[PDB]
Amino acid sequence: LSSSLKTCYKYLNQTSRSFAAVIQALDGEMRNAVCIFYLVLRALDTLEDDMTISVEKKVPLLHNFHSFLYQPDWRFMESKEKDRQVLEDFPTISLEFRNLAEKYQTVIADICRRMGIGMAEFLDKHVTSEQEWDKYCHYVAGLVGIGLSRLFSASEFEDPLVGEDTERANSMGLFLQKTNIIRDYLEDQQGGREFWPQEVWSRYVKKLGDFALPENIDLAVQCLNELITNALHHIPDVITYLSRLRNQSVFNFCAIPQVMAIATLAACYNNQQVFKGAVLIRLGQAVTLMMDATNMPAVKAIIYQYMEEIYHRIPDSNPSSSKTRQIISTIRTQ
Amino acid sequence: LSSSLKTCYKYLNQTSRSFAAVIQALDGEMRNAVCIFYLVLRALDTLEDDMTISVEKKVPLLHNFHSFLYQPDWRFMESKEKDRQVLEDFPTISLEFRNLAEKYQTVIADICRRMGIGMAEFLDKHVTSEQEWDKYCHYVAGLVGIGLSRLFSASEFEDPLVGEDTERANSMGLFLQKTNIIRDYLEDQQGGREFWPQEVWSRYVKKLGDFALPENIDLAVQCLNELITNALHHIPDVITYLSRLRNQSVFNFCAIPQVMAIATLAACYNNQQVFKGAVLIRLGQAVTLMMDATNMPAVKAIIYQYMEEIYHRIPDSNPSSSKTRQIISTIRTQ
Amino acid sequence: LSSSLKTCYKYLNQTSRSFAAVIQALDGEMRNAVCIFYLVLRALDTLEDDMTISVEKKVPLLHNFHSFLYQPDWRFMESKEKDRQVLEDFPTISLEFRNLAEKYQTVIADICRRMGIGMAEFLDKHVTSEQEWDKYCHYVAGLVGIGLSRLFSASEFEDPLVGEDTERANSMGLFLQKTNIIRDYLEDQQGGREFWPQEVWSRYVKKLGDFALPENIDLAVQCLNELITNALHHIPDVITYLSRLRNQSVFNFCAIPQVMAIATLAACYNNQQVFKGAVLIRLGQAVTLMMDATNMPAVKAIIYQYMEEIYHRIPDSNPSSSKTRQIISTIRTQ
Amino acid sequence: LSSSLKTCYKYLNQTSRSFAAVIQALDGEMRNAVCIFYLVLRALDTLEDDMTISVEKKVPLLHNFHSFLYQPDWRFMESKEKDRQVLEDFPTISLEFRNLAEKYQTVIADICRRMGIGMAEFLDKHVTSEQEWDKYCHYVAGLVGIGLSRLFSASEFEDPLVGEDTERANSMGLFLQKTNIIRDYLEDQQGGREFWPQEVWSRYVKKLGDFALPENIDLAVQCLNELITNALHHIPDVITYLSRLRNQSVFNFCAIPQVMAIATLAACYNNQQVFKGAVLIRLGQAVTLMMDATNMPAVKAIIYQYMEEIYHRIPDSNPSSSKTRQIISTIRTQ
Amino acid sequence: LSSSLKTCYKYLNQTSRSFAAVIQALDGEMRNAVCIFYLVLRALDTLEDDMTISVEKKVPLLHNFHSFLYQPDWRFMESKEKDRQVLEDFPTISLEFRNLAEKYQTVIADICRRMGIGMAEFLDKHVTSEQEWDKYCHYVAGLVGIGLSRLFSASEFEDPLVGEDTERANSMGLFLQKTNIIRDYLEDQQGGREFWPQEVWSRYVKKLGDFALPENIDLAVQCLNELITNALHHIPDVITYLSRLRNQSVFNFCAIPQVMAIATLAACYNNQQVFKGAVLIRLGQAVTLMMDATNMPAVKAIIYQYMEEIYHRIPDSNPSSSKTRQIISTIRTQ
Amino acid sequence: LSSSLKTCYKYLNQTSRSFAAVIQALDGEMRNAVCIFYLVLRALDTLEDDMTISVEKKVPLLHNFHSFLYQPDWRFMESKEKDRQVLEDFPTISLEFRNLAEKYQTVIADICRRMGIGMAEFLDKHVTSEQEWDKYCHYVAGLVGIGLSRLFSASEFEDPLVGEDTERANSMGLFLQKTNIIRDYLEDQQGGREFWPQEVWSRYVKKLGDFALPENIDLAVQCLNELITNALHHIPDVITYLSRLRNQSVFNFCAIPQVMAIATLAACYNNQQVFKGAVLIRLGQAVTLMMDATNMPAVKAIIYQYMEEIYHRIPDSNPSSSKTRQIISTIRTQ
Ligand SMILES: CCCCCCCCCCCCCCC[n+]1ccn(CC(P(=O)([O-])O)P(=O)(O)O)c1
Repeated sequence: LSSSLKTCYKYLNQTSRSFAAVIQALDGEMRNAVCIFYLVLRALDTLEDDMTISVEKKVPLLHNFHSFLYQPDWRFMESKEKDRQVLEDFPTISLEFRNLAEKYQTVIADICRRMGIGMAEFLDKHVTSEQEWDKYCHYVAGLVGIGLSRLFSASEFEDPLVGEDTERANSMGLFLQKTNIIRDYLEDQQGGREFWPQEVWSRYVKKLGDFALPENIDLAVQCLNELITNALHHIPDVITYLSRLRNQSVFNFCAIPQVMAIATLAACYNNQQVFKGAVLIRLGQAVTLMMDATNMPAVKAIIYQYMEEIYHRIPDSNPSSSKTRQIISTIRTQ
Repeated sequence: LSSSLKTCYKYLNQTSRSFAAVIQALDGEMRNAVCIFYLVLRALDTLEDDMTISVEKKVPLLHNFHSFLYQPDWRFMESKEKDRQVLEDFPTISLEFRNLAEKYQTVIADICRRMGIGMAEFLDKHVTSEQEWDKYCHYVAGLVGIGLSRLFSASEFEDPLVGEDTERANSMGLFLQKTNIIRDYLEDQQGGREFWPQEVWSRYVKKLGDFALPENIDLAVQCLNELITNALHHIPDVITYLSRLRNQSVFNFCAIPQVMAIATLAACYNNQQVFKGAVLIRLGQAVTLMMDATNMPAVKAIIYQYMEEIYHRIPDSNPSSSKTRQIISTIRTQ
Repeated sequence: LSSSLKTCYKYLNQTSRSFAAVIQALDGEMRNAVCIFYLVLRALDTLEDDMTISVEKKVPLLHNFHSFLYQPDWRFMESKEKDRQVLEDFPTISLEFRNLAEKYQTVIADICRRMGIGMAEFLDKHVTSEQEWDKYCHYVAGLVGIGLSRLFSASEFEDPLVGEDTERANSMGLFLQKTNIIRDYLEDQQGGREFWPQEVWSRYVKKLGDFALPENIDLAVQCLNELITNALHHIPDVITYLSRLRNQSVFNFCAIPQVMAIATLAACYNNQQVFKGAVLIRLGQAVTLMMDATNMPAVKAIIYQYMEEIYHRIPDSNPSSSKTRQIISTIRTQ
Repeated sequence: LSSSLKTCYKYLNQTSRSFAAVIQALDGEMRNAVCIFYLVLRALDTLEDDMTISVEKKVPLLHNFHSFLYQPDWRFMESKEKDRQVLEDFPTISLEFRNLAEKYQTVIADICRRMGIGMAEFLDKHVTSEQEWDKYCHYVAGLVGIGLSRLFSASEFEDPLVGEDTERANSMGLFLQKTNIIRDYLEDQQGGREFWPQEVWSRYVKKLGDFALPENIDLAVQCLNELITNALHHIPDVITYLSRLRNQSVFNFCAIPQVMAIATLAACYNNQQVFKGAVLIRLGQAVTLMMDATNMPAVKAIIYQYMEEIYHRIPDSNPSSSKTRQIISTIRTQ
Repeated sequence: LSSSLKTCYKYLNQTSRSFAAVIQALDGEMRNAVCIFYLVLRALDTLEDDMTISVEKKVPLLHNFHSFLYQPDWRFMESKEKDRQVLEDFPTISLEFRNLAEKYQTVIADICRRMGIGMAEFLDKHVTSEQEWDKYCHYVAGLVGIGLSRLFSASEFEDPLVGEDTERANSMGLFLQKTNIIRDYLEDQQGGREFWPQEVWSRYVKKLGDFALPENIDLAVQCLNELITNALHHIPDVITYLSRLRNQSVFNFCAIPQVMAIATLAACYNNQQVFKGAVLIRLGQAVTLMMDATNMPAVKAIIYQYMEEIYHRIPDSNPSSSKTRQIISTIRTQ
Repeated sequence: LSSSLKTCYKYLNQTSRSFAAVIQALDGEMRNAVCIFYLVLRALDTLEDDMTISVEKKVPLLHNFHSFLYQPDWRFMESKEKDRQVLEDFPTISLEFRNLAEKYQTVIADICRRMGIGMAEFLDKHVTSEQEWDKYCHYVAGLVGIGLSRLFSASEFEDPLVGEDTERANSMGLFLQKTNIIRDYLEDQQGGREFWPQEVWSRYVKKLGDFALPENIDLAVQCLNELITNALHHIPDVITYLSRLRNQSVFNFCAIPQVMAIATLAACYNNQQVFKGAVLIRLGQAVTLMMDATNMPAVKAIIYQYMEEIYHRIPDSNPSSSKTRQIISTIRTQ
């Protein structure tokens, strides 16, 4: 019941409007491990996002972030971002980090190290090919899924096979990040950041920003549907990853965010609203409301319902119509 | 791998308004077995329903349908029903049927044979007695529950007792079938098919179509309550059946349809809209919304809530009022 | 089987709108045991409630109620309350009480005895201190939690610890009761009933009724918030209690009311609507929408989420602001 | 049940003294899949062994054997080997192969195609280098390990990783094959078959048959120990492979053979009786006789005790003594 | 620790040749329940066995044995059997029986009653048709299986489905009983007791005692193999019954005896020794003596192995050979 | 990987005839922790036993042994014992010890400290009372069980209760040490050492060494039986301890030696061989022959059968006859 740990859960709730609850619901040692992992990841992400920090100053910070975890007094006072508090009071967070069992520390520091290098690499450039999209998503989210999987296994609450399957753990992260990148197009435009793959949107317009102009709305939706179709390809891996889980607290923690991401894609599919503001992630059909997302068979059913939601709205004229039906067919059939 | 299996799942979603998701969520071997079972039954159902097929031409098709499963090139191209695609492209479906392990084919083929016999038997006669209504329901639904039960046991996902207790399995089908027949009175009136037992409505009117007349509305609702009261007698068997299930995916699959059926009966009870149009399923109490139908105790609770919802709505002036309380009381006291 | 037992379940459904279904869903012997316990408490409640019964007659009735359970012919025919049926036909209920395994009777009678004495003590007084608030809530709710817990442990469907930790079981009762009391301020005002602790509301207004006056709305809300903060202190115990349960039917029974209570407090916090009418229970958002209260990890998540709903609304000007943050912060870190 | 499948199990029992029982004990789908896989591999092996078949007829037979699985009428009547029954009645076996799920079919056919290629390649030569020894074992045993692993994963009874980690699957086969080869030195000599690596035995004598001549025993045993030391290098992979298994029926199936092999290498190590007759696989040690190979920890314990048994009888004078100690040191230290 | 209970365990060990250990290994309350259930059955059987008792005197005893359990001072002193101590000191046994939970007492008392009735029924008549052989075994062993099954369920260490499946529990018993009878032809000979079905042996010789004559050895062995073939038909039910079990202590208790029975039938098939004195229980193979009978897959492999020992030694010239192969084939393929 | 860690396991295998394999099969960090713990204990043991070390020089070594763990270059070169290279190359061991986590280091050092003190104490005296026999066993074995139990709990592979209940953990050690002391009477004697309690043997002979004399064989066996009977009293604690373990690798590690000790007692009971040569463990029985020692119920069964092996061999005239029967009865009854 330390004051520093108290402060960490206070920061967790300040920064994680929607993950805090499921994290705090994790069994035993996973609870603190994941909470701290989230805080350090949040601090690292804040550094990356801060555009008042020059690239030459930022690179060292991203590269060396993992080592600060072991520097009791290290902190950063120049952030202007909204979640700067975890940076300004990082010693409180790093202290609890050093309080975690060594097995968790090793995993957390390793992920931070690798993520730092990955974030620095993409600072100067924009994502070009879809292969580079996967790479960038791997760095900022896939590594998180891998790190979490190792924490689950290290804790013994999940089978060691969970932490060992880096491929599907990576896909878990890729699906959430691609979804968020899809949904946040407009929010990111006004932020001066570009995440949509250039080799994909350049086939529709000259400037990614063009998707924001009312006269390019049809071309925007086509590209939107193409990127969503791309993201849906990770669902098989997601289902496979979730099917392996055996601990209920872990299952809830992993399954819920994925289903919310799926609901989000279904809501954004062929939706002009994506380019005019926030998308109305609305209700589902009477089968989704007779079963929640806390057991695998139910999670599958919920996922399939969302898939038919997209399937039924696929325009024949859409350049990606066949591939969209294809991946959904694959998900349905398995 | 199989592009034909994908087509089958495509058909499953085109023909199943709400079962596709839970069927696709079934564990291992049961997934394909139930998908294909559903499809052949749909094709058979389509033949029965087609009124452009004279009775003389139709009987041999119903009788030999179970054998067509082994005729690679067999198909039917003269149907005008909306699900005619499963008949026209039946070879794709029967191919996947022949790919199922033989122990599943045996079960499916047997139900198809027995169902053909029964459907043919009822082509030239309406349903008269209540015992005849059970007879018909057994033929088109009861056997499906028995078939599914034998598949569950043969797959070893459920206890051998599940497939052996043909009575409880039959009841699962009877409950759903009667519920739909009750609900679709009006829709069947325009289609020109009568399912409500003659011995029951013949005491309220001279022509089953009379309930359509807004002047006999009160007489209609009375008959409605009597049949609903009839259906409620299957519930104790449904509870017994569901309480023996141990596989979560099977449980979700079996429970949800039963719960949806019960909600429907509650919505239709002493409801006049049944004869004027679409009956809107009304939400449940605060407790039911707190739980989904995925664990036995929760399913019991949801079922009891729907019972009490019908109970405090029983008019003393209803000729069945006494019988309704009786069965509902028997359901409550176990 | 017996007509008296069904009569009991008929009464349960008439007098127990909120617990009937979950009680009937309980495993084995707990079913009848809790059904009867609820019926006898219902009768006791009805007597205490009935204002046409003189204090002279009521005191002896409350003190000796537990003994009526042993007198085969005892009944009361002078109640003017809606649920009087349980008093007039008490013989039927007492008969079933005597048919319960002796161990269950020991618990029900002991609770009725102590509850009667507690209710009699509060006939000629309102609630003064917060200490008297706990005392009162223990008499009408805490003891119920303790009795139920002892029944669970007696049935062996739960471990002995459940029935042994009376403090935690008591806390389950206090949380629900304080929540209802906070919620029903206005209704209880239009009923001449006072439950808000005078030692608390007197620090805001001269009379409790004043809170119903528009010019006092601000003081009323401050008081509302202080009491709510008081209620939140029982949450650690609620969590400890629920986390020890192992039976699904018992878990559904215990968890749902708690979640609904937390939701209520979340919706009532800093809400002026409490003093103008009945407050609309806000809906859970994001994670809470994808999970039901049927497994412990999910319930924790639901609870933590509603806690943040309150935390996000705490205005710095509120006099209890710091205390509200503190207890919540404690709930999060445990 | 089908008569052909019953016939397949009849052949399984005829051709597999040991494996038959553990194969029949495999859960669900793996039962028939492994039974059929074993039989076709038996038929292929029977053709590869038949020396009466002119290589002008043999190579195409081994190369195309995989294609015969799809030819209903194919069979081979010109064999005099003892298991010629599976060749003469191949249609019965291939029929059942075509009855297995497609996902198993592709695995079996693919392995048979590749094994066929490899067997034909080694028909005109003996093993030269140790690298050719691994290649040879890969073709006749390694591929079987890889095939079964793909069947285990496809059945979902084992993790996706079991099927993917082909290196480990390969090692399972290499270890059993090398073991049998080392142990069957004489039987091969009194048969005209040369399997021991040439580049290895040549450094000891001029002709492999020389190890049979009593005056070369000192060199024979020396060569024996080198080969054994070579095989021990697979044990680390065997432990890793076995450690991933989670299905008891599969574990029994996979573990038992490995333990018997390891025990064999223990009995043959530095034992000149290998060149005189048949070696007697004694019994476990004080501890090995207290545990069976049905759980991973026990299997590890058993493996270690055998390793230590070899470590003890290691001559300081033996040329491979240093290596033999190194490999064992690595195995016992993880 | 009760001294009467200690005495009961002293008797259990005295009256139990091979199963006292596994009974004492049973978890929790099953421990004493089964120990006492075995002692009372022991007494009940010792009564029927005693010939110094008249038929008209024995009948009432057997009929009321179940009632003696509730008569503290009841005891039989005129018996001169091997285990007469359980009769002379029955009060000690009944006392402990009366200390068992009522749920266990009901089961045990019920079985004794039904058993007593059945036993008396065969006091004057022999075993004629196999139909009657099953009726007999059902009374003296079959019912014991049902009893044990209900105790497992009542204790809750095993799923209620275990006690529910009376048919496979009955088979468990018939298999052991038929086995022992087959094995004890000689002992039952020097006792004047005939158990082999009349219709079966009479069809070989006119005097069932003939088989004790060297001149009818071949006539004998034939009848032997025929009866053994008869018993083998129970293996599918034994396998199915054992497969349902989930408790380890229950599994060891149920499986060990079944395996020993199978090993006995194996040793007795086509064996003259059966008519010359007790038979030896030969060795098995490594792929079993490397795994105890403590996990279902291992039990299956062990069973399948014994099935082969029978099959390999079936004489073409035996009148039942085809049927023997038939049932073994069915066991192998299922 | 670690050269020093490999050398460590090399010594573990040289100095541990019966623990190396089960130790190397321990999960996660228990593997190295236990390895090191066993190595340091072996070193401490090698010092106590070396008689080339004057008592005045031994006490300091024993008392400060625990401190040598933190002295990188401490070692011993004057030992003449066989396991002496664990002291000469002790820094290698101390190095790995310091590589372990603190929680593990804390435990080992604590036990090494407490053990050194105890050993030092019995350097001049011999065991007099049975009470001193326990104390002695406590210092050389009981503490080992406690240390190991605390290591299991710290690693968290087992619950806290394992390390807390020092009593049961102590018994585990006493049963093993007493069993070894009983078994090794002779070589201990031919080595000039005395461990049998004088208050027990002095009732039989004038000098413990007299049991080596042929003429005292009968008296030696009587004493042997009295000591064995004493050891048997720890069996209840052994079963309790084992029945609380939850990790398979931990269970195997703990159960195998105990079952080995029990078998040893059963073989030494009333056996003159104990005073002449070596006692060959006459294996278990045919019921426990189908059971290994890797699951609790089987372990119980194996233990109960060995108890009966002893029970049936108890001589009526043996002075401890009653005591032996008494404790065996207690074990049967629980
Ligand atoms: C086993 C499943 C694992 C899924 C892992 C998905 C990882 C997705 C990237 C997470 C990177 C760590 C957090 C970096 C800071 N960050 C940015 C956004 N967020 C999410 C927060 P938000 O943007 O909404 O303020 P919230 O939705 O949790 O409240 C957190």
